[PDB]
Amino acid sequence: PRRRVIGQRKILPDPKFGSELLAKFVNILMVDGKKSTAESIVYSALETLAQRSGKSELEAFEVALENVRPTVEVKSRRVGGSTYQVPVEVRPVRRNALAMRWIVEAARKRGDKSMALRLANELSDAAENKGTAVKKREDVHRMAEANKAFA
Amino acid sequence: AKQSMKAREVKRVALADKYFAKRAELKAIISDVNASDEDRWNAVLKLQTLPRDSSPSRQRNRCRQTGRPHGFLRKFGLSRIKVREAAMRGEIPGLKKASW
Amino acid sequence: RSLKKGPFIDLHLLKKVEKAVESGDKKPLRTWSRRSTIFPNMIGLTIAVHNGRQHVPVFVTDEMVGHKLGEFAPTRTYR
Amino acid sequence: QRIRIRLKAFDHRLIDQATAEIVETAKRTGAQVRGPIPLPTRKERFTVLISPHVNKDARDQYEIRTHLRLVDIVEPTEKTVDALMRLDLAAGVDVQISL
Amino acid sequence: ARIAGINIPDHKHAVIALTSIYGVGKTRSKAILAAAGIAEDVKISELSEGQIDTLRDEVAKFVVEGDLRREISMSIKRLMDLGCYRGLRHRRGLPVRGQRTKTNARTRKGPRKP
Amino acid sequence: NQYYGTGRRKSSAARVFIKPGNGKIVINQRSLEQYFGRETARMVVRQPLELVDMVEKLDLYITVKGGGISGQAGAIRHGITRALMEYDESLRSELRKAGFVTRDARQVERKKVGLRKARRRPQFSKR
RNA sequence: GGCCGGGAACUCAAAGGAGACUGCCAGUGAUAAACUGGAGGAAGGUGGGGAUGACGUCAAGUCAUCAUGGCCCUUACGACCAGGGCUACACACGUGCUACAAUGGCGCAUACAAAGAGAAGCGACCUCGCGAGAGCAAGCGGACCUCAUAAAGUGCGUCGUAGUCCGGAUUGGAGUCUGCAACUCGACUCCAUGAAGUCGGAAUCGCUAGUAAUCGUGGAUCAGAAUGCCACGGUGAAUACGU
Repeated sequence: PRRRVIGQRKILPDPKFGSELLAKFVNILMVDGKKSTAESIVYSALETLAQRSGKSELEAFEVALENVRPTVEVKSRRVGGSTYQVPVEVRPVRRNALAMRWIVEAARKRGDKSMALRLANELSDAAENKGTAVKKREDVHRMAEANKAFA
Repeated sequence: AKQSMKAREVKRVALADKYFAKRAELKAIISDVNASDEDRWNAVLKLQTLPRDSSPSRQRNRCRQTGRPHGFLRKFGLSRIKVREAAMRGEIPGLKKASW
Repeated sequence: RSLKKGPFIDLHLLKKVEKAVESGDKKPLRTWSRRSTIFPNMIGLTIAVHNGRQHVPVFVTDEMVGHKLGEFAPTRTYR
Repeated sequence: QRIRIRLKAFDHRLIDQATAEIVETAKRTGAQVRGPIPLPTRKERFTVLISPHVNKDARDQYEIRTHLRLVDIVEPTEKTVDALMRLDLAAGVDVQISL
Repeated sequence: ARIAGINIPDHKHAVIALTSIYGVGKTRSKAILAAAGIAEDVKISELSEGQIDTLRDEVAKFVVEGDLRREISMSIKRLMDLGCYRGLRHRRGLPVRGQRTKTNARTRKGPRKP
Repeated sequence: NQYYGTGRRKSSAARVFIKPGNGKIVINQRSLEQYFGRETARMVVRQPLELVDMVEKLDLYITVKGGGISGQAGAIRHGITRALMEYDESLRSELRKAGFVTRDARQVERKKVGLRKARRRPQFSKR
């Protein structure tokens, strides 16, 4: 907006593990006004991931997110009837949001049986540092590196 | 509307009032489950023999002041335009502009 | 249409068909009543039925019983 | 032997005037009455098109309100019923008496 | 299993496998299974010979194939020969049962620009 | 002697009664587990008591009417908050700082002429 | 079993009242108007939503709702009646509903609403029918009776990526109801058939909070005919660095 101020909206912690990050993750996974379905999917996937990795659910989730967070992006500008791709920094909140969205988008496009299995496999691959989300992060970094002369 | 189109409705209402009793039951025993084998054949025949304008489903609600056959409200007997005019002039008890 | 009510037919057509079949005649019977059902009694006559502009003649056969007279006088012209 | 009176109107000031008159007149003649209980209002709503020909998003919305009141008297005398049936009310109030 | 003139699948529950006959739906399937006396959560491949014979006898009470095909045939050609409104539409390729022709009617017309 | 509270949220109303001793809960002649089969719901009903150290020192008798699961849970929480304030009158600061004392007042917006919802508008064609 | 005696506390009903004013504390500012924070309070800076449309513009729309100058016909461009058409079909466009599935389809069992209508009307309980319905027949001009079961949800099975236990056009055969009369041209019911479609080229639209998205409920017009119009509640998000 032009002459406005945006305030933060209070978020409520998840029931079992009091994770605001996990409440946000459920929100982003959510679809069509149904929250219980998303909560069930998230909990099932996290449980299977913990069984597979032999660590806490929070720790596995955090490792996955750390392996996918970005740090520099590219923003468009118009100069002389042409387009420039100026590199810019990223804030922590935007880092978190981008990571979660990329993870969910990657998971939704696989070919397993159920969404819980899809998400578990995607999170495990991210933890091992290979997959579509990390591919996207690498591509973003490369496109930011190619344009360092326009800083 | 037209004067002839207004007269037609008077005719229809009069005939309905005239033949109501005859049409009511003396002819509508066709729905009877134990009337007879074909003592209702004559019932259907002599029902269709009656004038067509006597069936209540051949009447159309028209505005009492103008004659318009579209946009009718049963509570007031008028069309939307005349309802609005009378409401603004203040001649319909209890009615006003609403908001919530 | 519903049973326990019987078929439909108009009296001014029933009477004409009865008279013709009782006596012997072959001239066509004029009718504007496209809504009258066809009876077994009516086999072997010729009924000219209105369609808006003229009278179309139909010669009755055993296979036509139970239908409406209006299915054999179409009303719209195309090509 | 108990009498019940129902009052209906389009205006609450008028209804209050009539009901107060009823209650005071009744109490003037010995018998006892349970106060006037207010009952739910009714709202009838209409929506109309305001142009003569074509415009469909131009509309007016109207409503009518009906106000309702109840009074009941339990142990009357002979003269109270006479007075109550003799009474008179304003133009826009409707009253019903049940024995 | 080969119940009627055709074969039927041998890896799906009976109430569904029977549907492959041309003339048996989800109602007749359950009715036939109930009359025979076999559970409906059964894979056909677990049946015996006598059970299949009972199924054949049960299925042999409805018009199933060939006969009903011929029936619909004679119905349609009876209409066309009679030459009524429905027969005219049936020969001309347009929808019977009313419906609009100014737009749509593509099931009875075909792809655009015949 | 009992302590009373009244709660409202969306289109729901709740009556709450509090006594001391041996924590137990009944909502409409049923227990928490049977009534609310949603973990979020149970957590909302339990929040105000956990915020203080009286989880297992009071008995609760509650009735509720109108709305849905989330609305009824919010109403019950509000009622508990009012009852506790009446009973103690020294936890007001903590309850306010948590935010349980305010009456949430966002209802459903009405439908308007020419739109197809409160704010959704039909499709447009510049031609 | 609020079912009984009872009670007038609480929820609720509709009548009179109180409350919000930059009124108080600190800083900036021209001794100014105002601006940025805090306390208390259900609510804080026009708290949320509605009605309310300035002088004027487009010879903008409506002689067919009504009224009205001028012109025109009056054994006819004015009455009355039966049957047809406005529902046509090589083709082009705008607004919608239902999909192309597993955050799902089918079976069994069970939480939680708001707002409306009823006299030539709304119609319970009981019996018959697989079903739409039929026969007897209470109550109700109504916070009392009827319409009238909310659905998504929750628990247990089954289907295992197939044009399928996905989707439901189209067609044959039997019926029901309103109506003098359902061929052209009505709405529903049962049995059988089982189409295109696997997320849509260049274009292009709506939305800043209890909003978008999703699920059900009612009313006017009406003998009978909504997926459209006007209303009601349940679950309930993402993002705003900046010009």
